[PDB]
This record gives sequence, structure tokens and C-alpha cells, in this order.
Amino acid sequence: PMFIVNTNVPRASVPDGFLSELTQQLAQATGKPPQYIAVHVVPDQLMAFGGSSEPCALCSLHSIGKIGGAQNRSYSKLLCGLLAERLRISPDRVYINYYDMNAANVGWNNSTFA
Amino acid sequence: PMFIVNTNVPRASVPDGFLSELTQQLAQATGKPPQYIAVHVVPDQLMAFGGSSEPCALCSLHSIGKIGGAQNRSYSKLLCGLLAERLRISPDRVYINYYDMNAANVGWNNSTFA
Amino acid sequence: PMFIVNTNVPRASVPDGFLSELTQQLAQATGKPPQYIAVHVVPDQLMAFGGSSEPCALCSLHSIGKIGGAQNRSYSKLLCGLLAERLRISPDRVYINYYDMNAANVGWNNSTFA
Ligand SMILES: CC(=O)C[C@H](O)CC(=N)c1ccc(O)c(F)c1
Ligand SMILES: CC(=O)C[C@H](O)CC(=N)c1ccc(O)c(F)c1
Ligand SMILES: CC(=O)C[C@H](O)CC(=N)c1ccc(O)c(F)c1
Ligand SMILES: [Cl-]
Ligand SMILES: [Cl-]
Ligand SMILES: [Cl-]
Ligand SMILES: [Cl-]
Ligand SMILES: [Cl-]
Ligand SMILES: [Cl-]
Repeated sequence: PMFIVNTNVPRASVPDGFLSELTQQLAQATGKPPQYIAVHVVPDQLMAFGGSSEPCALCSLHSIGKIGGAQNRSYSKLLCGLLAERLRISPDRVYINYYDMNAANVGWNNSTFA
Repeated sequence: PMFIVNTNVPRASVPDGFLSELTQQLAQATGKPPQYIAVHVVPDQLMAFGGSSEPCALCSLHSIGKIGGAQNRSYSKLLCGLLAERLRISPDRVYINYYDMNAANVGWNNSTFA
Repeated sequence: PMFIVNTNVPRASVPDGFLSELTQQLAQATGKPPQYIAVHVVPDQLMAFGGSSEPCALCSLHSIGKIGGAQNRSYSKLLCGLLAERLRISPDRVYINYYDMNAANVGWNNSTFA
């Protein structure tokens, strides 16, 4: 899976261990081995949410399977919890787009997963 | 909705009030309340369009509904208009990707919109 | 088409002409004229792949058609090859998301391709 967070919080406010924490927590949540999980955090962004620029985050989670109505509701709680505690972002200022991808449309290691 | 603009134009050329202009204009265009609109502007990017590094922009608008043939033409006119007027980017050097998302695939505040 | 590469490799490690090579090679691979290829390279990112912060990349290729099983394998070989040779990123630390988009959902020049 691939998890991306874009945020206006400054780089200094993103803990050094945040990417590893996200990796491990997403591995548990998706049931995928952590070696497969990629994480990308983009701080210092020029953003607004609801016309205001208090801390906020725009995220996406991409996976081959393990995406669906109930699962996504559960991922939102996991990810809002982490963003709230580690980045101090209110959960009502977080959007997460979920993508359930076909293996044929995910490239890796000179090929695709298909 | 969520609107993202990636451009090679320098930060200094992004007018103050641009995020608010995008928020309000998108509210009127989509008919969605401004409190749900998220906007993200990323200047100073390393990009090319047609091989040329003259000003360009790569955008994306994500929405639950309010996306379609007719609506997208209207959004493109509005958004290229703003990028031309405010950022001095030629409309033929702008791409906008439109995403009509299922409510179940959009996380917000510890749940999804489904 | 639109190709985006996000990487933790430093900017100084992206060779001069990389955006031109991507434009040219993607035009050849997709069969699309190079005038309509947009490329976006984002170095110096805060990223992890499998919990390691060694060089990695997360990419996407969006196209109206020219996306499918066999084609995507070919694009992945091409693109992972370039990331390995030019940016020194191991192919097993690259993900590429492929998106086959409807013309009605791609804005350009004040309109859409629909
Ligand atoms: C199950 C595995 O061995 C590898 C994973 O399936 C890769 C994966 N789920 C994956 C990686 C990047 C993506 O962007 C994505 F949508 C899915
Ligand atoms: C008025 C509402 O019910 C909330 C909005 O409809 C949410 C929305 N359309 C929305 C927000 C962020 C997204 O990334 C997205 F794809 C859709
Ligand atoms: C006449 C053409 O060949 C136009 C191209 O098909 C544009 C194209 N495939 C394209 C451009 C930007 C995009 O973001 C995208 F998803 C697709
Ligand atoms: Cl720390
Ligand atoms: Cl589910
Ligand atoms: Cl897919
Ligand atoms: Cl969706
Ligand atoms: Cl194919
Ligand atoms: Cl589409």
C-alpha cells in the first residue's frame, strides 16, 4: 500500500519516527507485511480547509484490495488518531481519499503486480 | 471538495488571497458549502509541459458528485481563468484531472461520507 | 499524459535533462505526441518504503487510453529503468500508479478533452 499526507504543519513539527509509526500501524490495519508499505509526508504546504489555514491534512491511501466501506471507516479512525496526536491536526480538518487499485495498474520492480 | 494546483511559477507570484479566492469560487461553482472546501497550492515545482519549462500547472479536483461532462467544461473555464489572471499561466499549459469519488472512498473525521 | 515522480533523492542528484528525457521517452512509449506530455519531478521528499528511508520513488502516470496489462508492464520496465540509471533508485523501491482517464475528466485550455 501507499499512504500520502500533505499538510500545512511545519517540517519541524513532524516527529522523526512518524513515517515508521505510520508504516507499522498501516501494516497491522491492512494485514499487509510492512515491507510492502510506502509512506510519504509533505509538510509546509500552502493549504486551506473550509477557508481557514489552521493545521489540516489532505491524504490518500492506495491499496490492492483491503479497501471498502467498513475498512475505510476503520482506516479513518486510525489515521485521524495518528494525525491528531503526532501532528496536532483536528480530525474535522482531515480528508483521506481511498483507492482500491487493480494489480495490473500498480507498477513495481520493473513490472506490475498482475 | 478538494482542489490541488501544482505549478512551476514562483511562490512570490502567488497573490495573497489566492487560497480564499479558490475557496469561494469553488463554492459557487460546485454549489457545495465553503466549510467543506479544501484547497492546496504548490508553487516552485520542477515541471515541464510539452518539454518546455515555461509556466504550467497540473491540477486536480476531487468531489463526491458534481462532476460530469458539462460541469467539468465549466470548471475548466473557471479554473484556467483564475490561473491565467492570477498566476499568468496560459490555459493551454494547464491540465486538470477531475475525480468523481464514491462517498465510501472519502474519509473525514473518523469515518467516511457514505 | 501526465507523469509525476516523488522521491527522497536530493535535487542535485536529478541529472540535467531528466524532464526532457522523460517527455521524450513517454511520448515514444505511449504513442502520444510529446507536446501533450507533462512531467513533474519532486525531489528531497520525506518518504519511506518498507520502513526504510533509503532511496525510493512513488509515481503516477495518467493517460486517456494507452493503459492496460501489457502496456503497463512495458511502462514499468521503462520507468524503473530510468529511475535506476538516472536517480540510482532500486526498482524494488519504486511504485507507479497507472490511471486510465476518461477524456471528459481531463481539463485543458478552458475546456475538457470530451
Ligand atoms: C501484496 C504485495 O505483495 C504488494 C502490495 O500488494 C503492493 C500494493 N498493495 C500497492 C502498492 C502501491 C500502490 O499504490 C497500491 F495501490 C498498492
Ligand atoms: C458537502 C459535503 O457533504 C462534503 C463534501 O461533499 C465532501 C467532498 N465532496 C469531498 C471532499 C474531499 C474529497 O477528497 C472528495 F473527493 C470529496
Ligand atoms: C489529443 C491527446 O492525445 C491529448 C492527451 O490524450 C491528453 C492525455 N492523455 C492526458 C493529459 C493529462 C492528464 O492528466 C491525463 F490524465 C491525460
Ligand atoms: Cl522527533
Ligand atoms: Cl469493507
Ligand atoms: Cl485501478
Ligand atoms: Cl471512488
Ligand atoms: Cl495492454
Ligand atoms: Cl476518469
